[PDB]
Amino acid sequence: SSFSFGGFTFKRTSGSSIKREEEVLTGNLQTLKIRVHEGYEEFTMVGKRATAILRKATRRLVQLIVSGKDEQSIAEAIIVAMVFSQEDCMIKAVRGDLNFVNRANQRLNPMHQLLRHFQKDAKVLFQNWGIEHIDNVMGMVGVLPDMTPSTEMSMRGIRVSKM
Ligand SMILES: CN1CN([C@@H]2O[C@H](COP(=O)(O)OP(=O)(O)OP(=O)(O)O)[C@@H](O)[C@H]2O)c2nc(N)[nH]c(=O)c21
Ligand SMILES: O=C1c2ccc(S(=O)(=O)O)cc2C(=O)c2ccc(S(=O)(=O)O)cc21
Ligand SMILES: O=C1c2ccc(S(=O)(=O)O)cc2C(=O)c2ccc(S(=O)(=O)O)cc21
Repeated sequence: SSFSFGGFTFKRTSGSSIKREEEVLTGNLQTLKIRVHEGYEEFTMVGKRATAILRKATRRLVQLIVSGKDEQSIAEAIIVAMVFSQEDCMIKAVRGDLNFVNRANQRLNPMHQLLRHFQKDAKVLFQNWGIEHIDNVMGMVGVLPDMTPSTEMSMRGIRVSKM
């Protein structure tokens, strides 16, 4: 399967899923209804400024390896992937209310609301995702919550690759 989300063409390379409508609670205890894809899947994300390779289990990002033009372009893809993954820590990183009433937001489903929320500011999302020690595996660097490259540590599951 092939589809678009957040400016990225996703192509499924492995795995399969069944979709199911589900409720989640934000960090502000707001209920959002999202369509959850159940099953382990692997995708290539093709964007105009970044490309990535995404592994996900149900509502869990397992791994993201991102290549791109620069910090912003690569963060853009990291944010898209984190939202797409539908992980609870991404949803718990929403600390205030999401506005479904105002006219400019009527086009947006909860998934696109979340995306927009993290595009405006990814700080809380990145801080609360979690961190891990990494290996010196080559071409690949870790990236810290402030998007600084690291050879020791990285946001959980996330690697930045050289072009
Ligand atoms: C989390 N997602 C989302 N997604 C696909 O990404 C596209 C983006 O749409 P979406 O806004 O998440 O949901 P969608 O089903 O289209 O609309 P809605 O739920 O508002 O009725 C859709 O084609 C959707 O099927 C996915 N596709 C696969 N294969 N696996 C997944 O985990 C996911
Ligand atoms: O808070 C929401 C809301 C929450 C979740 C979804 S859903 O995720 O599309 O099911 C959708 C919505 C809404 O569409 C909506 C419309 C009107 C109000 S109200 O004016 O605060 O009563 C709240 C909301
Ligand atoms: O094997 C790779 C490698 C393979 C594929 C890509 S890709 O272009 O992103 O697919 C990228 C890469 C790399 O960026 C890279 C960097 C450094 C080494 S090293 O000389 O063994 O240190 C190997 C590699």
